[PDB]
Amino acid sequence: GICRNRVTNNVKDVTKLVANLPKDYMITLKYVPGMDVLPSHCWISEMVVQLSDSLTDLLDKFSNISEGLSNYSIIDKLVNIVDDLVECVKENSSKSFKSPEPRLFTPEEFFRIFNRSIDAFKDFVVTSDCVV
Amino acid sequence: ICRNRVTNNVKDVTKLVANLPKDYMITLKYVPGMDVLPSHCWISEMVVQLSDSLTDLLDKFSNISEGLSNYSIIDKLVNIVDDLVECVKENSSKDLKKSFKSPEPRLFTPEEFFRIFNRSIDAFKDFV
Amino acid sequence: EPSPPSIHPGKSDLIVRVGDEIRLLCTDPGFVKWTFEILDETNENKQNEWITEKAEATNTGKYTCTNKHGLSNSIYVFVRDPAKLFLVDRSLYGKEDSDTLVRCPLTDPEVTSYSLKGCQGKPLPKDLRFIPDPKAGIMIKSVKRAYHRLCLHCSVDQEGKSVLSEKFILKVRPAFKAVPVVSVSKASYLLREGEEFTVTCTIKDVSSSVYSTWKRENSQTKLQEKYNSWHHGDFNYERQATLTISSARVNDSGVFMCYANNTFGSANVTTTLEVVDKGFINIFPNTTVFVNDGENVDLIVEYEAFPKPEHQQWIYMNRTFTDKWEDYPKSENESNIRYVSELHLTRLKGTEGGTYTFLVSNSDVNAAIAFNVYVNTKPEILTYDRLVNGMLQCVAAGFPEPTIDWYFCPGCSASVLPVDVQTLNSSGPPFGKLVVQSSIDSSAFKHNGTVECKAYNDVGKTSAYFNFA
Amino acid sequence: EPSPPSIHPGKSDLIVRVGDEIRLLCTDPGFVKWTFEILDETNENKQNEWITEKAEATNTGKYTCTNKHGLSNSIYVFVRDPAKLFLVDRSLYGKEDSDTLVRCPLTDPEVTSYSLKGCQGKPLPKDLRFIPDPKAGIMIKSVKRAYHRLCLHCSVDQEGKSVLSEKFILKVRPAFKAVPVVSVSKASYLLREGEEFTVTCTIKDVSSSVYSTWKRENSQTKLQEKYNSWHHGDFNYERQATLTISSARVNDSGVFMCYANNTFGSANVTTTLEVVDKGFINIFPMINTTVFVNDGENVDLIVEYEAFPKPEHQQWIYMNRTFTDKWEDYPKSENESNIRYVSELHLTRLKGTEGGTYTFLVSNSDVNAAIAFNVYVNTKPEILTYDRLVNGMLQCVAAGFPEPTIDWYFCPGCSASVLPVDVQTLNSSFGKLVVQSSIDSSAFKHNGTVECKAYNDVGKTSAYFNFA
Ligand SMILES: *[C@@H]1O[C@H](CO)[C@@H](O)[C@H](O)[C@H]1NC(C)=O
Ligand SMILES: *[C@@H]1O[C@H](CO)[C@@H](O)[C@H](O)[C@H]1NC(C)=O
Ligand SMILES: *[C@@H]1O[C@H](CO)[C@@H](O)[C@H](O)[C@H]1NC(C)=O
Ligand SMILES: *[C@@H]1O[C@H](CO)[C@@H](O)[C@H](O)[C@H]1NC(C)=O
Ligand SMILES: *[C@@H]1O[C@H](CO)[C@@H](O)[C@H](O)[C@H]1NC(C)=O
Ligand SMILES: *[C@@H]1O[C@H](CO)[C@@H](O)[C@H](O)[C@H]1NC(C)=O
Repeated sequence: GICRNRVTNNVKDVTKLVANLPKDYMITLKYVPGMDVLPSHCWISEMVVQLSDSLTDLLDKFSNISEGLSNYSIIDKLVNIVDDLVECVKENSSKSFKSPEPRLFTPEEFFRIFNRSIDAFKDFVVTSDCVV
Repeated sequence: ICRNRVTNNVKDVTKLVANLPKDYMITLKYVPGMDVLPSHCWISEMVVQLSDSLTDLLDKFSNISEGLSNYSIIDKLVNIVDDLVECVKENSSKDLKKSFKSPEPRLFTPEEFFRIFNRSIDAFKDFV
Repeated sequence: EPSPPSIHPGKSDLIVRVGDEIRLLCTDPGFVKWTFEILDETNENKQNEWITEKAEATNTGKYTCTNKHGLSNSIYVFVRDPAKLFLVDRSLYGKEDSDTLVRCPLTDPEVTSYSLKGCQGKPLPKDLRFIPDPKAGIMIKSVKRAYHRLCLHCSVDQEGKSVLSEKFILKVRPAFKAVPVVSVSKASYLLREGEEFTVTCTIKDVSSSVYSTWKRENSQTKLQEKYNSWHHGDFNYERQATLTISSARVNDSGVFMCYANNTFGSANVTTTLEVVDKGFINIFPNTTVFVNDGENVDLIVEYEAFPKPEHQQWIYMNRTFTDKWEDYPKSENESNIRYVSELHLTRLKGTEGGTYTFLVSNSDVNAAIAFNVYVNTKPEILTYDRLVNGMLQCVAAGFPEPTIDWYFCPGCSASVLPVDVQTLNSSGPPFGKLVVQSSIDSSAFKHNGTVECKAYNDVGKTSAYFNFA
Repeated sequence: EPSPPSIHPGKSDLIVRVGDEIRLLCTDPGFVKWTFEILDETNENKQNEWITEKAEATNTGKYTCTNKHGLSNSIYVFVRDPAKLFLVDRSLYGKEDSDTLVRCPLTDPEVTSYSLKGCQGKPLPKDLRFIPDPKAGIMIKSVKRAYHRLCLHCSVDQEGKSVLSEKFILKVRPAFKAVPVVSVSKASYLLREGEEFTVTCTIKDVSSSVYSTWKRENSQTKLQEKYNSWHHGDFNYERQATLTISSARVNDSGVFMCYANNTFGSANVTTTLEVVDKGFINIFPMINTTVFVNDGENVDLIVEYEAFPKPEHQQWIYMNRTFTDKWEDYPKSENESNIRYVSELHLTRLKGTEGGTYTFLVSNSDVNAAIAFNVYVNTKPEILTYDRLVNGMLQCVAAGFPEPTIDWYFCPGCSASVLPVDVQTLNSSFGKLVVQSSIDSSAFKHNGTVECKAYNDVGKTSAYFNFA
């Protein structure tokens, strides 16, 4: 329930941005293993920082459009968010940093994750189940 | 000739281009040396090629209700090149096969690709 | 007599395993050439014996041997490659109601089922019907609009298993089945010489191929038109050709018509333009009104004014007075050049009589129209004295002419008449009330009564009584 | 005495060619553990002898030995690999005004120019100054907002040629340098009990991080608020916490306040609510509802009033019966909070018998109200009847409003005056009052004419008699 306020609702424009991305354009993420399974605190931090890298670069691949909604803008604001999270988290939750291997994802799977990550909040607190 | 066939949904190219990732390589069967000259040794091939290219590129996007989706933008670039690959196969109508052996496919950044697309549209407005 | 060449192998269709040879032998005295051709390629050759050492599925075709007399014989060679079981011209356009070949000819003729399949699960329309031919492709029949952008696959079954070809994406060309839809910005124009006349016509039709033209009524001359066009989806097109005359001259008047010509019909649309050398104002109203002391009355004028009417007003006796007057256009149309103004006079005062006038003007001409409001009144016995020797005088003022009748009998009284010196003097000044002075001699063969002076008027009546003895 | 551990090699910095061994050996009676650590990575080891057989630029770090009393020593090892001459944590955040480290420590300490470079050809901003350190990174100093999203490169020249590191692209966190701007949808509400109350506040600030809140004037309880937020680019953010009361009860009235609060200041904005149990219509006229006029004179009556909800069927009625349409009605303020109206009634040139009692009525979904005016028009007396009474005198009766005065003249007639009067009783008991007055006929003089004068503040009229 902490930091839930840091996630502006520009999150809503992800679906459009996805529609405006070539179904075959493979995006790179350092996918933190088994997150899609559980729990929701064994990764959140890492994935949040990563999504920022990911988002940030993907953002350079576009230029700004005056009239209308550029994927540039959309991404830009997504980036503003994942950063503020990276912060509120490393400022509230306040580990041996070994980074996940890079993986490719279509813009859907990718943003599918992105979305799941923004949900890891709204119910975020301040590592045994991280099993398998 | 045919210049009237090309609608202005072309202006929206600078945008579509702005919305394609600067590294997403578009495949096009470039007709050799068209960029030099003349402007009728290739017009027909490129015009057909473009359609194919644009046509697939269009499949990679989904339709967006509110706003201008690359889909729409492209879908309309497609409608056009198609109509050219029409007026020509009906105005030039001198297609006694002797110039074939379809070009080799080449890769282009959306900007290079659409640059070509643009030059190709210019080829009309002053066509035989 | 002339006879066709003779090619060997004598077979009508030969099949070769990819990687092998194709030896063809034409035997005729007048061998001219060898003619190979597949989808669109086509290779000629000046050698009696045709030979390719290492064949590829792109050799599958029709080798034709032509004589020197214009005769010829030829065999079809299929070169089976388990890799490619299809050769294709992934190009595919088709007119409406026409038939169209899906350019996917076979490499190995001996195949179970040659069929046109839906694309990506989706099933072809139950409507569409086709007829395959391993030497061409599948022939889509009577290609309808609905098949537009439709994608198909050329399918075939070999070894119980069914294989698919690359994807074709049929693009259907409409067949004009109805006349264009043409509309114009403004119906009729009107401007002062020197200004600009620009109007814009809008053609909407199944295709950009329509013919739209700005032709000046009864004149096949070429007009200067600038045009814009758009594509609102499939089989939907919009072009807007706009006509403009920078600084219109008076003779540039008359009608203008927009034309839509397509393989099925025509469409008329005209916009009449009327140029003038200078603005103008015309007025249409009885200009003389009547009323009564206390009565109300509204004055109303109408007029045409171009340009738009500027300063407008109502003045009484060359001076301003009220603001109790409405001004307003008569149609609200976006072509209305006619206006109308009312003036409300509530409960006149009689002394309120006069010539009310209305003035309106534009950037060009000035104008006005005047009204004469004559207000009526009930006579007033301004002075009922007694003359010198012999009679009684009685003057009354009113409007119009106050009638002076005399009564005599004593007073409940009876009436007796007689009239003497009756003269109304007042010509002088303007719109005023008329005064009348009438008297009557007093030589009565009776006495002890009362006489009455009566001043009549269509509005009312007043009177005064005198005496005798 | 307690002494820190001793490590061999007894050097303070050691350099290894990638692919080599690293043998660190701590000699201390109270050995407790080895602790390697580079960027974020961090290891421990309970072994006086630390050994890594085949090195890797990813071993470049600080190995530390700590005693059982909490004492320690430590040598830095550099493992030179020509390929990797940098180790980085492309993550890079920094506060406004505060310094910030570009995480790119060196693998080989012996290099010509450790420096921060312009990313992709361009040049670093003139303003930005920094101070390198092979054991950390380059330390950008005092990161300014304007460095936001800036991408740098860690640079180093080896053998005359300068090499680059992967790219770093610093993100700058603002530092509140002014109070949150705050506003409110509406200023002051007013609703009939039961209606819904809803208002929305707009907090704008350099960062989502603000603190906003809808409290009820003088109260620390918590109010159920729903909100939406946006980002309109760099160092800009907006939030809209909208407060709502479905079906407000009267006791729900009062003031509410929106409060924004960052690390620098506060901002208030209030909005007062006024719930009512039932609507109302209160009226305030101009002056006494008793108007005075004169035949042919004009007069307008004008009333004003509050009304909630908005007024409906308004109209002026003369003697319980409608008449004209010559009356204006209009709101007084045009504000979007106006509850005050005004209605004028134009009586143009009354006719005397036009007097009476004009009323104004207006009403709303609840109450119905009205106010009336008593317009008494004035007239010039009229000599209704001048007869010749029996034995004794003459009688003259006039009618007017108000009370007509009757004075008598006498001298022959251009004539003179002589006063006198006896029986004068004004009968009548609406409007027009009539008076009857007479005077005896016994003057000791003759051959003349007597006149009857009926005076009235408005005017005068008269008739003439004869005597003998
Ligand atoms: C358009 O008008 C008619 C209708 O089809 C046709 O005869 C004509 O040829 C067309 N325009 C011209 C003059 O080519
Ligand atoms: C075209 O002109 C003809 C002249 O006879 C007229 O009858 C017809 O209605 C016009 N077509 C229209 C209205 O589009
Ligand atoms: C001014 O008013 C007089 C009478 O009121 C009229 O005769 C005269 O024509 C007016 N002015 C002019 C000359 O238009
Ligand atoms: C308003 O009155 C109701 C009546 O029971 C009460 O429940 C509610 O708490 C009151 N609200 C306030 C804050 O006065
Ligand atoms: C509201 O009240 C003060 C009035 O002095 C105002 O200046 C300030 O912004 C706010 N402070 C509070 C009450 O939080
Ligand atoms: C006028 O109407 C009122 C009702 O508001 C009534 O009391 C009064 O008697 C009426 N007056 C007359 C004379 O009708």
